[PDB]
Amino acid sequence: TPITMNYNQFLELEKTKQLRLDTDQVYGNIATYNFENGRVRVDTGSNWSEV
Amino acid sequence: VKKEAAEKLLEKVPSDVLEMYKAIGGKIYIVDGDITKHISLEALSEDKKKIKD
Repeated sequence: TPITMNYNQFLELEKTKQLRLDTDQVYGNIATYNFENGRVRVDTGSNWSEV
Repeated sequence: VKKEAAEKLLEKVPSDVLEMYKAIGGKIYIVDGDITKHISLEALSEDKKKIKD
């Protein structure tokens, strides 16, 4: 489903042209080094939210 | 002299033909909700992924 806007907000947008965008939080993972084979691998469990 | 009598020339009224086209009928088609099911795990995963020596 695409984003929906009702009537009054549509009128206010076409009048004021003020539509801002906020970045609340960002999900994302860490890849760690492996001492076994040197390959840096992503842990999908851990995220930067912990860190 | 002889009276006209006047029986008139106009017959009925357009109003019946006007009412014919005046027909509105039924418009628009079903949309949006449909059925909606959906089930799979492409959203989040779960598998042991720790680190060690």
